[PDB]
Amino acid sequence: QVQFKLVLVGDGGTGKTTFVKRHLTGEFEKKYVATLGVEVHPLVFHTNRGPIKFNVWDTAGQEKFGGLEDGYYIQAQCAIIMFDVTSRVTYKNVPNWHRDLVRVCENIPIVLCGNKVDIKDRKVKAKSIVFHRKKNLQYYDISAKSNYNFEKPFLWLARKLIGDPNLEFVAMPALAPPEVVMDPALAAQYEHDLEVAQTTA
Ligand SMILES: Nc1nc2c(ncn2[C@@H]2O[C@H](COP(=O)(O)OP(=O)(O)O)[C@@H](O)[C@H]2O)c(=O)[nH]1
Ligand SMILES: [Mg+2]
Repeated sequence: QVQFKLVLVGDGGTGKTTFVKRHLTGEFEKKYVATLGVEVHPLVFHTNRGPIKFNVWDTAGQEKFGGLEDGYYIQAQCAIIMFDVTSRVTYKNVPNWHRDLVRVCENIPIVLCGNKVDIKDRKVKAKSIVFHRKKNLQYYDISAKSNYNFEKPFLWLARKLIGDPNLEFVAMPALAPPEVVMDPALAAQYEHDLEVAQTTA
């Protein structure tokens, strides 16, 4: 099978568990591995070139108590580092998560996601999101509770791993129905503001 270990990391409380859980089959088929303090969710996605399975590793909360063991990171073939757009500290801690990860796994494709963009009161705006630039990471705004941009990180990663820049998803996996509305106007403003921030580089 055409699988990839994906490591999902970032501060406690940023929405990691909530985000992996959108993918309903992935949630139903998860596998808990107590030796490592993890739930591995098999998130299958279907591309114009067939299926790709991301085995997403979700913590059991130990990130609140400290850093993650070598256990968690080894063999990762990709990753998502998450922060909370309503907390500057969580963004401020991004560099530390990236450093812990690349320590074990040097040349991985990584996406950075700013979560909870459904919240009107946004603290970490596009202009302040610079970490990913010099590190060659993709960035996406995300709202786990509304599925907003759910696919984006996975689609960019599938492209890097398969080596097809044109890959697309032919159908979406069944997702948990949006629990909160993502205001369409905020989405439009934010996507552009990222594009405006990128041209100051
Ligand atoms: N509105 C909103 N709240 C969110 C979102 N993602 C997470 N939260 C809230 O953030 C808290 C932490 O979420 P959790 O998924 O357990 O995160 P984790 O500790 O990083 O794995 C809970 O109150 C979530 O419901 C999001 O997309 N929108
Ligand atoms: Mg969690």
